[PDB]
Amino acid sequence: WRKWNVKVNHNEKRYATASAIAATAVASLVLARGHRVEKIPEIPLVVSTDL
Amino acid sequence: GAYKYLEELQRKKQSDVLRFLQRVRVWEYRQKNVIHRAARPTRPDKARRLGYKAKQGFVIYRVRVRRGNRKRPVPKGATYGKPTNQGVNELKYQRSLRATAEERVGRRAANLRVLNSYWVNQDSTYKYFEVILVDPQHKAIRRDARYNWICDPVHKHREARGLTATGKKSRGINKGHKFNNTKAGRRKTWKRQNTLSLWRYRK
Amino acid sequence: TVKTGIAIGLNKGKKVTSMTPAPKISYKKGAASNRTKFVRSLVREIAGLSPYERRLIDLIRNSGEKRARKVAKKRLGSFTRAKAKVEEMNNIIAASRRH
Amino acid sequence: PSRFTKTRKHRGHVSAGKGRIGKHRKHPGGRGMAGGQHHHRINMDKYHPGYFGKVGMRYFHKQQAHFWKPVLNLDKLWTLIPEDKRDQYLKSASKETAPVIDTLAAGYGKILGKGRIPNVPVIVKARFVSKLAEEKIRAAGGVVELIA
Amino acid sequence: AISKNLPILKNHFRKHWQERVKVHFDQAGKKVSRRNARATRAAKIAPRPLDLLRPVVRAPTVKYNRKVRAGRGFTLAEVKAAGLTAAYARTIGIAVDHRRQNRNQEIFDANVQRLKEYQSKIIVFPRNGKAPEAEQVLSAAATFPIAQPATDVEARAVQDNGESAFRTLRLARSEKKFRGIREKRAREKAEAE
RNA sequence: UUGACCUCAAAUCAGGUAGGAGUACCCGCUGAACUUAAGCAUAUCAAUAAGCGGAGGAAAAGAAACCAACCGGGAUUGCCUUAGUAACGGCGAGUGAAGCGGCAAAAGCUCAAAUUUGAAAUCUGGUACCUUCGGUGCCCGAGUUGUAAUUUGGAGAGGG
RNA sequence: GUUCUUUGUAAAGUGCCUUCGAAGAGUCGAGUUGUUUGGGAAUGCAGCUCUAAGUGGGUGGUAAAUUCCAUCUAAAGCUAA
RNA sequence: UUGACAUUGUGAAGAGACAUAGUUUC
Ligand SMILES: [Mg+2]
Ligand SMILES: [Mg+2]
Ligand SMILES: [Mg+2]
Ligand SMILES: [Mg+2]
Ligand SMILES: [Mg+2]
Ligand SMILES: [Mg+2]
Ligand SMILES: [Mg+2]
Ligand SMILES: [Mg+2]
Ligand SMILES: [Mg+2]
Ligand SMILES: [Mg+2]
Ligand SMILES: [Mg+2]
Ligand SMILES: [Mg+2]
Ligand SMILES: [Mg+2]
Ligand SMILES: [Mg+2]
Ligand SMILES: [Mg+2]
Ligand SMILES: [Mg+2]
Ligand SMILES: [Mg+2]
Ligand SMILES: [Mg+2]
Ligand SMILES: [Mg+2]
Ligand SMILES: [Mg+2]
Ligand SMILES: [Mg+2]
Ligand SMILES: [Mg+2]
Ligand SMILES: [Mg+2]
Ligand SMILES: [Mg+2]
Ligand SMILES: [Mg+2]
Ligand SMILES: [Mg+2]
Ligand SMILES: [Mg+2]
Ligand SMILES: [Mg+2]
Ligand SMILES: [Mg+2]
Ligand SMILES: [Mg+2]
Ligand SMILES: [Mg+2]
Ligand SMILES: [Mg+2]
Ligand SMILES: [Mg+2]
Ligand SMILES: [Mg+2]
Ligand SMILES: [Mg+2]
Ligand SMILES: [Mg+2]
Ligand SMILES: [Mg+2]
Ligand SMILES: [Mg+2]
Ligand SMILES: [Mg+2]
Ligand SMILES: [Mg+2]
Ligand SMILES: [Mg+2]
Ligand SMILES: [Mg+2]
Ligand SMILES: [Mg+2]
Ligand SMILES: [Mg+2]
Ligand SMILES: [Mg+2]
Ligand SMILES: [Mg+2]
Ligand SMILES: [Mg+2]
Ligand SMILES: [Mg+2]
Ligand SMILES: [Mg+2]
Repeated sequence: WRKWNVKVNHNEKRYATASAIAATAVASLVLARGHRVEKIPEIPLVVSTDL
Repeated sequence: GAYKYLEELQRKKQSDVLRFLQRVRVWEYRQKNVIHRAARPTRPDKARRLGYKAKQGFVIYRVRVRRGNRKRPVPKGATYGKPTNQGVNELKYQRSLRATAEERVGRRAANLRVLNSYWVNQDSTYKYFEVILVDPQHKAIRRDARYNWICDPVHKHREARGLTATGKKSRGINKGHKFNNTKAGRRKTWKRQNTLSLWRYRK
Repeated sequence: TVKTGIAIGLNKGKKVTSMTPAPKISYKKGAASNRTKFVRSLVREIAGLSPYERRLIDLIRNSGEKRARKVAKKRLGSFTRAKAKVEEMNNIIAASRRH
Repeated sequence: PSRFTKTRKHRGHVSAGKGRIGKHRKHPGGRGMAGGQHHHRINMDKYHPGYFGKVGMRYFHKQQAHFWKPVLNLDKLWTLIPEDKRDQYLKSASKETAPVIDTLAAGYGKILGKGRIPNVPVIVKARFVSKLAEEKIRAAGGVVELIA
Repeated sequence: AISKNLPILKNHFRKHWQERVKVHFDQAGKKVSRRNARATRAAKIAPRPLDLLRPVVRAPTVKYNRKVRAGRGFTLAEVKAAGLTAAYARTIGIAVDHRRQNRNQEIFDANVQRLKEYQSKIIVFPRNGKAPEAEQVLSAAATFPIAQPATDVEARAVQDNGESAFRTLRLARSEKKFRGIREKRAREKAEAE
């Protein structure tokens, strides 16, 4: 009966995911993170819907 | 019908005609065995409003149990414990003498189901009862959409679990504010009330 | 009733266009019946009175109707039934030994 | 997390920061609220004046609900009109057409009078009112309509 | 065991409470199961929806009677009104309740119209068993919401008759309080010979 | 002398049933003390442990002798809440529920008490045959000290 | 989804009119003892004594008398989730 | 152990009251 899960405020859950999305642009960040993107045209990388 | 008369007549227990009957009948019973088969109801109107029916498969037993308090067993009254617990002698027992009645016939007749039971008489020493029983292997019963519920195994020894009406009585099974403790069934409801309930995301 | 339409006071509460429902028979569990009247009247003159009922009408005959109640309230449950019981005895006496 | 906890730091010292002389023992004060009126009375008078004995009347089978009656001050009131609909009424404040506010419907029980509502007329439907509440409302040329 | 300026606590942990700790680890599990059950039922239950038609009903007590809320079943009066008998109504996915009573006409009408809507908006396939298969809508309740009745207009003229609200309450309170006394004054004043 | 009935017996009589086990969970009985109160007896631990009887895949509960006091609700069970609250309590230590509201699931009914009285209309068994979880024919038997149909309070019955 | 026997001079639902309308007792209830409960002039359960009525009866969380009001229909029974 | 109530019924004499008819109590 140890506490295993944790409750985060829904709003602040969103601040973080929003935050996290914004960083997938910022290419320094992406590079920093592992991720081999010196080759890639531009960031955000948007590919066709045909995918 | 005659049962209506019977019913009303049986409510005049201090009436001359009844105290006569009562006096004879209660001596007769006391001569027989403490548990004995009854040829028929001595109260055909009570029996029948209680589920009885005069087809094969329906059985009546007459049993007498001792009256008074439950003398707490224990050697020489010694209680070994706190003083609130030292009582021995004004101690009273939670089921009814009617329950004991059912339970002894029910034992005596394991192949029957106890259906219900009514009071018939008493003196200073015994209360006497007629217990109405059903044979659930009797096809007269097993057929018969109305009584064949009693044929299921959930109804094994109902009297031993307080599922007959007396049992339901002392178990305190009734709706209302007066029955909060004991109603979905006191031990089970107590447990509920002393169960801790922790959620994954703690409330 | 009619409610006043305000939140305190005598006929407190919201005005609603009212209805009054068809009546329940279960609301009539007490009622006599000519069958039950008859049977009961018959059983009575079969079985007669009982010890406390005999003492009761003596007490009425020989000591009034207030001391009759006082005893009958100890005998039976309570004052209301005792009320009702003296009454019944009163009308055994009238009916019988009088008219 | 155990990681940031002071016992990790106390490892290596004899007494776990509970003292050589006075130790850490099972229950020196006794357990619980014990000694309330004796060796723990200094802490209970101060910090908890009023703890022992009784005051008013018992109430068997009190049903909170019976007494349900939230308060709303004139302080707000105008909040119970939706934002856009609101400015509509503040300007063009008049009899003949003044906003109805069902404060019951908004889940309030009594209107109290905390302070200053503009001179717009309102029609105010409530279960109860502060004598001032009603007064102030009237001074803006609105009224109060008692409901249930 | 008393110290500092702390609140007095009340943690009832003096029984063998660790024997009755229910951790809902099975939360996710039960939801899943709960969900499957519903998918079985809807499947089994043919085209019928997963619930029954419930009535509007004004809630009880002083605290909730501003709101209105689904009842249990429709009342023998409402069913009759709506042009069907109880037995049948029960087989058509309408809930009926021999307990509930009608005293408020607004609600009574409400419900009778609730039933009229339903009947028109359902379709009862013949007994024959010929089964013109035709599409399960799952919630009676979704399809026939229960809204709160509109109790006034938005804006309206100010009518101030003069007597204040506050005072009418004090006066009302009063009249009730001394109701008994004044009756005893009037009783006794009769026994003036 | 013969034949019934009532009640009570016997049989290696025809067919069946109960025991014991398991017992996490379920329905009852019975029933502690350690402990806490900084001592202790009421209290507490606890309507707990140990003892006893009884079931099932769940058990129990259940279609109101309910809740309310409202504009009233509407079988039972459970969850979130009500609430560490009303209340109990050497009013000490401690204890401690319910109604409303939201949700999960939903489902409703059976007798007794009634003259079929122009027809016991009901049923166990044996037997033979069959299309065998059963059916029909026939015969013992049950049963009027009442077995069917009809009625269950929401109603409902008889006459028109 | 098909196929065969039509269960029938059988069974059921509904409107009006008239007369009825049977409803559980050593129980309800009461006193007392004991236990139990948050339940407090007594929450349930049990023992012994008393023991009902039928426009009655039970409940309405402060005992009692009086007068009303509200609300159910006990002392028998089945039932999935 | 002692009292009351219940198990508890039937006659006869004697006391006890509506206040010197017999229901009732010893
Ligand atoms: Mg027999
Ligand atoms: Mg002991
Ligand atoms: Mg004790
Ligand atoms: Mg004897
Ligand atoms: Mg409790
Ligand atoms: Mg936390
Ligand atoms: Mg920590
Ligand atoms: Mg760590
Ligand atoms: Mg570290
Ligand atoms: Mg350090
Ligand atoms: Mg250091
Ligand atoms: Mg170190
Ligand atoms: Mg150091
Ligand atoms: Mg330290
Ligand atoms: Mg040390
Ligand atoms: Mg020292
Ligand atoms: Mg305190
Ligand atoms: Mg404010
Ligand atoms: Mg706890
Ligand atoms: Mg688990
Ligand atoms: Mg559903
Ligand atoms: Mg078909
Ligand atoms: Mg044999
Ligand atoms: Mg066994
Ligand atoms: Mg114990
Ligand atoms: Mg321990
Ligand atoms: Mg402890
Ligand atoms: Mg101690
Ligand atoms: Mg100590
Ligand atoms: Mg000690
Ligand atoms: Mg205790
Ligand atoms: Mg045990
Ligand atoms: Mg099994
Ligand atoms: Mg099953
Ligand atoms: Mg299940
Ligand atoms: Mg069951
Ligand atoms: Mg049951
Ligand atoms: Mg009913
Ligand atoms: Mg309910
Ligand atoms: Mg405290
Ligand atoms: Mg306790
Ligand atoms: Mg709810
Ligand atoms: Mg069913
Ligand atoms: Mg009944
Ligand atoms: Mg006990
Ligand atoms: Mg008690
Ligand atoms: Mg009273
Ligand atoms: Mg109602
Ligand atoms: Mg039955």
